[PDB]
Amino acid sequence: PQDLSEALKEATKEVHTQAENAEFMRNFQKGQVTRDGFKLVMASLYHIYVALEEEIERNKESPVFAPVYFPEELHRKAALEQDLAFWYGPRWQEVIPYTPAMQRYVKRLHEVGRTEPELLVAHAYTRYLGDLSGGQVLKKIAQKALDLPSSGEGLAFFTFPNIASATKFKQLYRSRMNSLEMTPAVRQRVIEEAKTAFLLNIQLFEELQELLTH
Ligand code: HEM
Ligand SMILES: O=C(CCc1ccccc1)Cn1cncn1
Repeated sequence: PQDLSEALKEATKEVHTQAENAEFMRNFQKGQVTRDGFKLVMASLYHIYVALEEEIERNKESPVFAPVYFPEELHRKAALEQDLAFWYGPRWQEVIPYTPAMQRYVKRLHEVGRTEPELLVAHAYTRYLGDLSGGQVLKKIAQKALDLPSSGEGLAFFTFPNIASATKFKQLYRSRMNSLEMTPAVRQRVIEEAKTAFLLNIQLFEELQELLTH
């Protein structure tokens, strides 16, 4: 559809279904996640968000990203550092895994941010709006399954404290995505990058599932 927000949703409809069907996702939705499995995901998300939010800061002024620049409402790096310190302890940054599928995702993020900053919106869309939509649902599953201590730590990633209403912000973010000035050629590449982003997520959760058994 003419609006980029609708165009991205239509284009990634099929790959989103693939993600829903993914083995780890099937297991998680039924509360079959272990602490090691959950730690593995938190570690992955950290690496992904470090790369993404590094590239966002590099391209925050540029007309190709500036309209969708919402650091205070969306940034997840700081929250993930807080959570990993709980999950992996004081030595978290030394001991956290960095696997091929994490590397490939991080690699693509840096490639986009450095050489194709016009497509960064596709990765920011895929990460932020996805994580915002499922944040509280995924948290509630994690709370039930993982049986945490009363330490008040470990799940900061799943709350966006500067977004009171997810629907309110998502409507604003979509409008800002639609406000982006781009040529027909760039627009098509943005669409393709969104599918690539979804596929990098699918490839990641497939790898994580493979690593968990055993
Ligand atoms: C168990 C797997 C998953 C389920 C059940 C699921 C389900 C959902 C649901 C119910 C929504 C809210 C619908 C809406 O109002 O837009 C949503 C949003 C979204 N999800 Fe997922 N999802 C899954 C995995 C993923 C993955 C791996 C990604 C890739 C990063 C992803 C990306 C997104 C995006 C970008 C949105 C926002 C769509 C929009 O509003 O334009 N999802 N998802
Ligand atoms: O799936 C999402 C983040 C990946 C993840 C999966 C399981 C546990 C923690 C984190 C966000 N999302 C996208 N659509 C709905 N939710």
